[PDB]
Amino acid sequence: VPDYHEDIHTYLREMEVKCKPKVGYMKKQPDITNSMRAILVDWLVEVGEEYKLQNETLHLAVNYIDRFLSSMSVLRGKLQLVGTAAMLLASKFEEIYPPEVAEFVYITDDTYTKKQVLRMEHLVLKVLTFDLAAPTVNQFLTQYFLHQQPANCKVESLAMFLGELSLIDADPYLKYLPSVIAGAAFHLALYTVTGQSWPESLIRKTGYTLESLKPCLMDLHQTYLKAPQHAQQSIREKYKNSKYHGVSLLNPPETLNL
Amino acid sequence: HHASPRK
Amino acid sequence: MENFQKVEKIGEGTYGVVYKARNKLTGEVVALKKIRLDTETEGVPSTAIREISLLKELNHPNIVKLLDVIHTENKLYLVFEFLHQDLKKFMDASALTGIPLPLIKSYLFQLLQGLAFCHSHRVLHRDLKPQNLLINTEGAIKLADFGLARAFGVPVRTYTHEVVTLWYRAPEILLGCKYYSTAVDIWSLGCIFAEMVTRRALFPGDSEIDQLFRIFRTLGTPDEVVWPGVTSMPDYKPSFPKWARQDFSKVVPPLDEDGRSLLSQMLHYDPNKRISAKAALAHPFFQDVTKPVPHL
Ligand SMILES: [Mg+2]
Repeated sequence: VPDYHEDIHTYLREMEVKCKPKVGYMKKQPDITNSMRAILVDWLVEVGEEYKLQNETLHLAVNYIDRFLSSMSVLRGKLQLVGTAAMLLASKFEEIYPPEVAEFVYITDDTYTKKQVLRMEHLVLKVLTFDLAAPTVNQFLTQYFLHQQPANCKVESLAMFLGELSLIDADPYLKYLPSVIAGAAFHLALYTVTGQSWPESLIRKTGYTLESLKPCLMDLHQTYLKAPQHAQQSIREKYKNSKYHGVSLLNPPETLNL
Repeated sequence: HHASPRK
Repeated sequence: MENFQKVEKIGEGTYGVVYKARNKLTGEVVALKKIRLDTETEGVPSTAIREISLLKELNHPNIVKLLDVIHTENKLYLVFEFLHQDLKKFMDASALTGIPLPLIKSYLFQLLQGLAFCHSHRVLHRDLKPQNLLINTEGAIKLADFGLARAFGVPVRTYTHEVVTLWYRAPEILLGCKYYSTAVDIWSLGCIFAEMVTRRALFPGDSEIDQLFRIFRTLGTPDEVVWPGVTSMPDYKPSFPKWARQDFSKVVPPLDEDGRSLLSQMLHYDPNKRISAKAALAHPFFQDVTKPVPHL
């Protein structure tokens, strides 16, 4: 059923910009850092494994958090509350059966109260002016997947892995937009497992070429290389499971020849 | 007259 | 809220009532939907969360307009543009008259206009039906009630099953498939389309299996040729009576050759072959459409 795909794509290429956080917002943040953020993204990942939430849910959350800190000053004792308030939402947005609020208080181990979570819900909704349907790296990959020749489930997983690694590192990944990171991942995966590259078809679909993906393709690879030594690891532990064809165990290529 | 499925 | 003045309750759905209201400052007449919170529950209803946002990105002449959202501490009022009445009430007043072919044609075209928009913005309505569509005294119709909608992706994942009001639910849902998509909204439009034509619900079933039997008896029990896969669907029973498709002139007498063709194409069994709003908007049926004003 490829009748709307392109209108969709386009609207998402347009929306992504309107839902993109401001790059160096952390710079203006007095108390929190990229590091605390990483600690927060990495745990949200754990959160969604415990409750089996779709990856879309995690992505929608990170996006919510960023945009929000983008314009709000938050102390470290609360960042978690922001974080948790976003996972609720994202859930009520994308899941069939979103975890109930009481469950969310429990995973914070009572750090915040139910009422404290609900209020933050209201607040996040105010700051985001309910603009909740954001395009994510996942909506892009999933479309790029249609151009495989043929479909290789190893690549799919490994791409998801890559695009998921970028969720943890504000710096540098706030620089790129969802569609570009997804290309970066989609290409990396492909090369690593089958050795093919950003196909001619996708070049026509998005306008992006391997050369345009270099800058992000240079950070991504590096992020891959250093995956095992990174502070946060929930995502690797995650991509060990068989549901993901252990792609996190595969050895990345040494060079991209770009 | 059936209503709308609910959640 | 200081500025709105409640007039008469227009409807009343799930999380609350619905008033026709006027703004004391600017005179604008609006529609206010009071979604309850209670709080100490789950905060904002995930259904209100979708309606608002998905509607934040659906600005179109054929889609009801969300004016504002007043997210107080006790309730949540969605403020809407105010239209005259829904297609159900209007269809009732035409209980004897029958809606004139041109007016109808105008109607469907618009609906399809709005429908393809949504689809082009990755949103499934999932609850198309006459009482959920509003017309104005000017010959315009508009989609409404996004309460049950969801943003979709590509390609799609399994979504919520309990979806669409019974009479207007597609066969892929009735038979329990793993995946459904845009085509479900068309099946609905198709039924609505037929309904404008005879002022009685095309397939008014009183149950999942009766709905299914009603469809079968009119379109002929689906087999592997017409819809490759049916006999492997979860709720498909090989014991289904096998009826033979009926002549569209006996189903839709008034429709001419074109309107016939479109309709049939809107109710194809195989969702992958069902006409799309974009392709619909272009059927020869609409080559001469105009914009008639409704009788009121
Ligand atoms: Mg309704």
